[PDB]
Amino acid sequence: STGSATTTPIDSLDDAYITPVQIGTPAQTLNLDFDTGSSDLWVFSSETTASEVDGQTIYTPSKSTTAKLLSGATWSISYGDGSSSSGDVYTDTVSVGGLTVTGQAVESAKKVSSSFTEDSTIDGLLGLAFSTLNTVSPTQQKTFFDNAKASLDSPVFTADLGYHAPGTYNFGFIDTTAYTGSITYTAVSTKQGFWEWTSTGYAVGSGTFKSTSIDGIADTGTTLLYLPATVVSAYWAQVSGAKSSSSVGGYVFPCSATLPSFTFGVGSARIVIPGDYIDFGPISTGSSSCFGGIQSSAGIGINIFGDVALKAAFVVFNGATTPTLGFASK
Ligand SMILES: NCCN1CCOCC1
Repeated sequence: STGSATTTPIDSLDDAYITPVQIGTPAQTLNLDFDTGSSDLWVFSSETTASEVDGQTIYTPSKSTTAKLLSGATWSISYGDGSSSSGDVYTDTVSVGGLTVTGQAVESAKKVSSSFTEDSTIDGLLGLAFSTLNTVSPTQQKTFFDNAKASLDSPVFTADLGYHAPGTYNFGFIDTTAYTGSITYTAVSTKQGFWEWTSTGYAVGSGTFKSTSIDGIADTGTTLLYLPATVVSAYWAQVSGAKSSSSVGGYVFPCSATLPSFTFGVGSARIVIPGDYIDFGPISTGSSSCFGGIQSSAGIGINIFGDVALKAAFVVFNGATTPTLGFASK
């Protein structure tokens, strides 16, 4: 079997992408953020603290004939950005673009931090990292992808994110019409529970390619590209007037400047991120300082290939016995 769903940016900056998901019987459609950096399927619900809901569509397990409370099961998660959520757990039927999984753990949020409340366009997250990162206690639960694996034509899912435009998440197949040239595959380490891989280097604009190992994760749930301080300094040195600002919490550049492209290595292949993709607009309304899409990972502890990098490529998340990541130009 296969699944295919459209993902659309939540705003004009591509801060996040939402994908419609059908939960329960009869179906309740929620727009979830597909996250390859986490492994919990959690949704805003009829149980969430009333004051912590601001415009989101809630999942109501009482109106679902296939919903079953997983007795005693609880979950709590904290993301790298200081945001968090927690609650109880249900099992229910979940479908993504025609691909159905019965008995999927659907984590019902009782408490959400303010970061989630203020994003009225995001009804929850669909974790696509490895199931070893799932926070359900005392019995760990499997991701949607792990549960669908047996039924899928091929154990793969593809991410094809648009730049200021809709994109696609495909499950169980590779669309040969969605990319150009060849797919270069690279090894994945699952030791930390992420889609961790090693990039073979970088180039800033039309400069020479620097061969160096950059270990990082393919994370659809992170907006920006977070790279080592050495790389990020070499990039922003090519932008006139760019500087690192402690007040803003990162690199800012004069909005009138034109940004060079950024190339990252995948084996012997090269993925070119256009300079426009690195522009994240004014730091505040009316400001002439703009926020950069390439930031230092020095304070995070891990390099992240977020939406900025992923949206420049067709990305294959191969969940075979030996998992691999594939990249093609599009
Ligand atoms: N809390 C606001 C941060 N969010 C995170 C997800 O994308 C949009 C912006």
